[PDB]
Amino acid sequence: VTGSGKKPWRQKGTGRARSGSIKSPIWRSGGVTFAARPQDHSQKVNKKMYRGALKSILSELVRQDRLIVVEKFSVEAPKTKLLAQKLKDMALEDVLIITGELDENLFLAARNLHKVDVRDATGIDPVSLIAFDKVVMTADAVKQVEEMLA
Amino acid sequence: NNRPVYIPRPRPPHPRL
Amino acid sequence: METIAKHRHARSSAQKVRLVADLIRGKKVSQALDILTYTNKKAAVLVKKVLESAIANAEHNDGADIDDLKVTKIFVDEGPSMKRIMPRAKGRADRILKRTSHITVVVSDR
Amino acid sequence: MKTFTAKPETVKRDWYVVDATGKTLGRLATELARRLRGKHKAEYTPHVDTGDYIIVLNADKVAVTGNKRTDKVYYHHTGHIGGIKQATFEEMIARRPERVIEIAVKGMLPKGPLGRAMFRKLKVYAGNEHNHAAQQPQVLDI
Amino acid sequence: MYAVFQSGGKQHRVSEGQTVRLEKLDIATGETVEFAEVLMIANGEEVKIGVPFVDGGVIKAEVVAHGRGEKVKIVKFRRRKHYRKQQGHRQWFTDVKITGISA
Amino acid sequence: AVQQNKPTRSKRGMRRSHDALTAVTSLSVDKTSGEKHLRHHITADGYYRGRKVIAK
Amino acid sequence: ARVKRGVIARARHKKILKQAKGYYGARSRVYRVAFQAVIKAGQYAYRDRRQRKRQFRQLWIARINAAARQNGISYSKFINGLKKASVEIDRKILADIAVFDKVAFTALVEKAKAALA
RNA sequence: UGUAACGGGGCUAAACCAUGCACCGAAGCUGCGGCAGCGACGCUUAUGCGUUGUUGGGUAGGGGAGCGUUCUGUAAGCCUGCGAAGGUGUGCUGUGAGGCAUGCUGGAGGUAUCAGAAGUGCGAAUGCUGACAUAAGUAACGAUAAAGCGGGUGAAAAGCCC
RNA sequence: CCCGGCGAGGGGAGUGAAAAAGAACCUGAAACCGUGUACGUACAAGCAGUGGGAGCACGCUUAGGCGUGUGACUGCGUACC
Repeated sequence: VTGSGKKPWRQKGTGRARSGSIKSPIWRSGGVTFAARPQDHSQKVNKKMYRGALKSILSELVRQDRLIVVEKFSVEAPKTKLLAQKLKDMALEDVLIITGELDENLFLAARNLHKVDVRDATGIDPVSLIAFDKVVMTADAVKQVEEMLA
Repeated sequence: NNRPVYIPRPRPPHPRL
Repeated sequence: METIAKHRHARSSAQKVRLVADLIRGKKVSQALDILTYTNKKAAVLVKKVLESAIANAEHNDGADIDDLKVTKIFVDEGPSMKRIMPRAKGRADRILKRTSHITVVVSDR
Repeated sequence: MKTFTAKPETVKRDWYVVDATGKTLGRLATELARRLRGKHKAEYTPHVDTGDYIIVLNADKVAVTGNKRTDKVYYHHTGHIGGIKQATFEEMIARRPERVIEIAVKGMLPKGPLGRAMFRKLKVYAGNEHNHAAQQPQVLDI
Repeated sequence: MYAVFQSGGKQHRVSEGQTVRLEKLDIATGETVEFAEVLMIANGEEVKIGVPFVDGGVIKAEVVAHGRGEKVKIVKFRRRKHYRKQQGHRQWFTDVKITGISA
Repeated sequence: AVQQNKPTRSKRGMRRSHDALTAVTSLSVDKTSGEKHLRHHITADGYYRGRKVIAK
Repeated sequence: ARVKRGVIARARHKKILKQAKGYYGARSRVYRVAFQAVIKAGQYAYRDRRQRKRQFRQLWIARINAAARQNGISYSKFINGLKKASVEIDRKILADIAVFDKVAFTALVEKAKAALA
């Protein structure tokens, strides 16, 4: 805290409490006994534990029929309307389009939509899988998920 | 609203010795 | 009808004018005027001006016939005070309170 | 249900006359204190003066056993430089015989505003004549 | 015309047709109750029990309420010993109306 | 020389009970000019016993 | 994540001041003093919940004693007769009977005297 | 300092010794209801118990279970200008920290549930800052060189001008 | 527009959804200081409360009492860290 180490008043005889500096935590305008430091909150998670969790989440989604396997899911042109129409007829509003390979047309189409999110198999996290109401995979996406899970 | 700056030296006490 | 009349930030202290307020409280305006006229305090003239204003508001903004008017509610409440530093002996400093008050007058026929 | 409490407004107080001739001072006073407090009534209440009025006659005729008649000393301080005064039983009887009865009862009664209130009802006369016949004070055998 | 009976560990004196608030019982809110435990019956004439619990006297009452009593706050505090505790209590009660008083 | 502990507002008020002012309640009316004034004093405009005294 | 305690503090202080309402002077206006009164009031209430039972007990005994003396028997003797006669009327009722129904209380002592004799 | 070596009154039994029968007397025991801990049995099996017994004063301190506050996800959800947060009352409810509902003020934000993270709870430290009391309408109004009167201006003149 | 000292300050009018939003201006808490109403208090002693409790003044359904405020009198009771 900006200031000086000067004692505001001598240490005896005064009819006031003993003070050492104006920067004391119990003094106005300067203090904070335990000031925060910039620290990282990242936690280690075992690879087997992380993989085991994904298997559990995938199993649960299948049981609760929140996971749907379909053939290739692509859009002829990079237009959001086409993606919106292709989902309305399917009656999907909060969906995660997990595709085997990232496609620019699909990526651009889903970028504006917030309830619709498109990702690759590599780019999957447990939080996103649970958060999204439905997940639709592709045959290739499922196959690559099988092998890398092992 | 400045707190009193100069506090005079206390009056010497009666010698209880 | 209420015809209030306030004088805020009066020079005198709230206490000192309360003595004058008690003299005229509940009494008819006719006797109130002379009592304040012949009372030897500035609070007398300070309150008298407020009482005169209250009568004027009643006569002008409301029904006439000020003769049948009584001071129903007279009270004073201390207002903001000004802080002043005054030197004392041995180099010490004390704070002088230039107190003020708000005088409210309410006169009604009934 | 809630226990009954005597209501001071609706209290009937009787009048009694007691002769202090040939009676022990303390034993007499104890009886009066019990009567004044109203402890002899089935509707007694600690915070209500349910007692009766008692008139004491022939107070100067009261007697004390043993040597108390001369050895009993009443001390009272006047709250001054050295104002401690003492008077034995004889001088108190000679000066005012009703004081000893009053002091005896006051000590036996509770201390407090209600305690003083019941003591108001005591009426002690040195002689055998009282001017309270208008209250029909039937004699009490005790 | 009143009777004294022992119901909840404490005698109650109730007259005919009066509501008495006594301690909780295992009875429904609309169910009549049985009190064959009568200690005394009083009328214009005087009748007293030669044996505890009369001989044939009984009290008929109808349960009306099964509420809880007023809140009572229990405060335990030890001076200078750094010990303070608080607690609350609401005793259950059963309010009944006396419908009949036998002899 | 100094207080052991601050008095109570009630004790404060009791002390001030005797500081209340009292109105004169003795206004006198001149016989001729008929103005209110203190007894044994000249009116504001300068009449006493009717006859003018200040001549101003 | 700085946490301010202004809202909570007033809520706690009001709750104490509400219980301290009716006390004299600063005991109902100042939290620092009202808290002592509320705690001390709690102790007395806890203590008096037990003193109340004994105060009423002694009040009833005095009422029964007064009725017994008036009707010609000591309180101690009267209780013996009821115990000997096997009467389970408590002090509260006996005091209640004495105040209201004189005739009933007369019946009580007559059996009490009979039981002693 | 004042009786002042029964707590006082007062007592010749209201004192002391012995015997006997009664009663008063605590938060002790019992009676009625309620909550919780631990060990058991019959049976429920992540929990009820027709039940069985017993325990439940408590500092230092150890152990167990919780309420509430700010922020993040859930949440572009939900409540909300026919009125949010806050403020001020009242009425209910929980063993407690609390919670719920509503009147008035207020004026636009708030946030269930389940989790996560803490600048997570104040009555004291001759604690820090601001505000306001107390003493108190009290001491004081700063050289004991000194003022008085008329007139003038002014709402008002012991203090200003002549 | 009116009182006031060609003031301060206030009362009407007017602007505004709101002027106890009037520039001393969002919300406006506590200490502290007042006015009004109800009750208590001038023969009564002490951590100022708690238990009991009369009366009185306001509200209820019932005509019996319950609620709110106050609290005479009385038992017990020497703050907190």
